Amino acid sequence: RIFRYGQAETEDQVGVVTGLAYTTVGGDTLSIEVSLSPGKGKLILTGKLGDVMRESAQAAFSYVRSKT
Amino acid sequence: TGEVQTLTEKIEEAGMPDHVKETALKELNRYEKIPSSSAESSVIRNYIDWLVALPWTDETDDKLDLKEAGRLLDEEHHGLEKVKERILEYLAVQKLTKSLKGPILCLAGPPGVGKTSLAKSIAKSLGRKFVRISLGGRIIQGMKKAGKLNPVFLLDEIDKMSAMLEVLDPEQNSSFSDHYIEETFDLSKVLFIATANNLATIPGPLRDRMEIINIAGYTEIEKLEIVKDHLLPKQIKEHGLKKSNLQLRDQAILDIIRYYTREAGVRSLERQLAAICRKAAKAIVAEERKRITVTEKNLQDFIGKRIFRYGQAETEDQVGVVTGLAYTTVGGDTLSIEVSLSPGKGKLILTGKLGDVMRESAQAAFSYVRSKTEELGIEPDFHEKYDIHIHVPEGAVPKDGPAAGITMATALVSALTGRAVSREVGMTGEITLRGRVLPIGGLKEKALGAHRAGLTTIIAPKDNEKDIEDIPESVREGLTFILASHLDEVLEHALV
Amino acid sequence: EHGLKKSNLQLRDQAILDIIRYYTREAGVRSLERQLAAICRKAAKAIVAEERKRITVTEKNLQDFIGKRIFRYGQAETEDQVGVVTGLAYTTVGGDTLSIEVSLSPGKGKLILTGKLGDVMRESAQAAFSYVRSKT
Ligand SMILES: Nc1ncnc2c1ncn2[C@@H]1O[C@H](COP(=O)(O)OP(=O)(O)O)[C@@H](O)[C@H]1O
Repeated sequence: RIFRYGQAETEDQVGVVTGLAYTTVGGDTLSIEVSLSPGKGKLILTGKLGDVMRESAQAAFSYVRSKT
Repeated sequence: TGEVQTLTEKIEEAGMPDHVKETALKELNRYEKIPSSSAESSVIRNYIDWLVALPWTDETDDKLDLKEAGRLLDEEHHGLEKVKERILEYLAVQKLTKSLKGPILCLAGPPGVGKTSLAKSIAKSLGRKFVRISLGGRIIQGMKKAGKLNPVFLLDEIDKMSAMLEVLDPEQNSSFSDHYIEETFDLSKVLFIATANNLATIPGPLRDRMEIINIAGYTEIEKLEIVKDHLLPKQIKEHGLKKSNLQLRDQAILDIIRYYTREAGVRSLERQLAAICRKAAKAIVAEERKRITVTEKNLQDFIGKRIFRYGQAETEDQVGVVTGLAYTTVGGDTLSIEVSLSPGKGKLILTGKLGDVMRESAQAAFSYVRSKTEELGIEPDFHEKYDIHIHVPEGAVPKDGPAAGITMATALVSALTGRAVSREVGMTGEITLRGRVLPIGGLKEKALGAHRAGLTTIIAPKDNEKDIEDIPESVREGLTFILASHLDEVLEHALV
Repeated sequence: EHGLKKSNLQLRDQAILDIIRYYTREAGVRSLERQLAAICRKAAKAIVAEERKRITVTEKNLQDFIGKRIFRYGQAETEDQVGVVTGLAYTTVGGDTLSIEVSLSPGKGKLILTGKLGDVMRESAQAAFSYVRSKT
C-alpha cells in the first residue's frame, strides 16, 4: 500500500487543524499548526513567507484577543 | 536578369520620396549582391523590405464633418453624452488648427466603459486607419501595421509601465528617431490617444503633456440600454444567429446586471450576454426552435446561479462595522471597515493597508470620542483600559484615503457602545479632531456604486451638496442623501 | 494655438477675474491656462458648426464654458469656530491657509499632537502651552 485512507491510524491532536485547500492540482489536505512559547504578543509564522497570511493570522488572533 | 531588379525597381518607385533615407537605401543596396546568399547575404537582405512598406506620402483625405461624427458616436456608444461633447470640441478645434497640436488625450475610467472603442470610433470618423499599441511592458511597428502615415495610435495602457516623451513632445515629435533603424521621421499628422485607469502610475511628465477625459461608468438604466441597443445585437450577430432567434426581457437584463455583475463598465455584462448567445445557438442547431426567450425565471438555465448579493434584503445589521463608499481605480466600491475590542492600553493597531495616511485619520476619530464621551454613552475609562483594532480594506485610492474618517469613527463608536450600524447606510467623509466633517472626493462615482450594490441611505459631507447636482437622475432617485457636518449628525443617522 | 481668430472670441475683464477667483486657487497661472483653453476649445466647436464669427464669454456666460464654480472666495458660507485658527503658511507652492485644531479630553498634562510628526512643532506647541501655563 502507498497512501493511507482514513482514520484507522491517525488520532486527535492539539492546536492542529486540517484545512481543505485549493492546490493547482486539486483538493488537498494541508495541516496548520500552532506552538506556544513564552514572550511577547508578537507572532511569527513559518512556511510561505505570506504577507497575505499575516493579515488573516493576526485576525484569528485579533479575535481571541476579544472573546476570551 | 537576377533579383537585382525585383527589389531595386520598386525602390525608385513613386513610393520612397524623402532622400534623407534613400541614401541609407541604395547604400546598403548597392551592397554585396556579390556573392550568393551567404550567411551574410541573408542579413541586410531583409533590412531592405521592412524599409519598403514604411509610408511616406499616403495621406488619408481627412473628412471632418461634425454633423456626422458626433452622431456616429451616437451610433456606437450609448450615453457618454458629456464625453462626446468633448470629442467634438477636439475636432471642431482640429479643423481650424489644420496641424494637429501637442495636447493629445487620454481616456480614463474603469475598464469596460469604452475607452478603446471611443478611440476606434474617433478614427472611424476621421477615416484614418487605427492601431492599438499595448504598453504593458516600438512605434517602429505601428506604422507598418498601417502603411499610411496618417493614423490613430492608441497608446492603450500608459500606466502599466515599470521617459518616452520624445515621441509626443510637440517640438520634437516632428523629427522622430529610433535605434536599429536610426533615421529621423515625421509624425506631424498622427492622432495619438491613451487609455488608463489608476491615473497615478502615469508619469507626472506625461500627464501634463496630455489632456484628460474621464469616462465614468453607468447607471443601471444606462447599462440596460447599452445591452439592448448595442451589446446584445452585437453578440447575436457575432455568434451568428438572428434577432428573431433570441430575445431577453428587460427584467432579466436587469437581473443579469444586479446579480452577475458588480462592475462599473460593461465587460462582465458582455461576457454573460455571450454566455447566452452561446447557449442559445446550441438550441437553434439541435432543437431548431426558431426562437429562444430568456426571462427572469429562465435566467438560471443560462448563466448559472446568482453570483453577487444585491441588497440588504439578505443581510442583517452589525456592530462596530460600517460600509464606506470608496473610490477604487475601478469605480465606486463598498469596502467595510471593522473594529474589535480587546483589553489593554490606549494604543490602537490597525490592519489591512499599512497606511500611514490612515493612522492620522484613525487616531482622530479616536481622538474625537476621546472628548465627547459620556455625551455619547460609553465608559470614559476606556482609552485607558481597552485596545482597539481597526481594519480598512485596500482599494480606496490615495487622494481618497482620508475619506474614511466618518466611517472608522462610526465603527469605533458602534463598537464601543455595543450599538449597531444600519446595514442600509453607506457613508463617506473626512474627520477632524473636533469632529468636523470635511469635503470628500468624487461623490458621483461613490453613490453610483452605492446604488449598484443597492443601498438605501448614503451619509456624506455637508459641503458636498453642490456635488449631488451632477449625479445621474436614475440613481439620485433611489437614494436618500443624508448630509452632515459633524460626527454626531452621522452617528445619529447611521446607528440605531 | 486652437487655431482661430482674435476676432473669434473675446472674454470681458470681469469674467477673466471670475475664472481666477472661482476656478483657480494657485499662485502660478497653469490652472488658469487650462481653463482658458477649456474655452478656446468650446469656442472653436461653435466657429465650425454655428460658424458665428464671434463668441463673447461674459461674467454670466462663464458657466456655459468651464462648468460651475470650483473654489469659494470669501467668508459667506464659512462661520466662526472654536479652538480652530487659520494660519498662513509658506508652502513650496505659495501662500496657503492651513487650519490648526485643538481638542479637549480628560487626563494628564501630557499633550499629543497629530499630522506632521514634527519634533520642530512640539517645542513650539509645548510653549504656547507653557504660556497659558502662566498667565491663566
Ligand atoms: N457606451 C457603450 N456603448 C456600446 N458598447 C460599449 C459601451 N461601453 C462599453 N462597451 C463595450 O466595450 C466595447 C467598448 O468598450 P471597451 O473599449 O471594451 O471598454 P474599455 O476600452 O474601457 O475596456 C464595446 O465594443 C462593447 O464591448
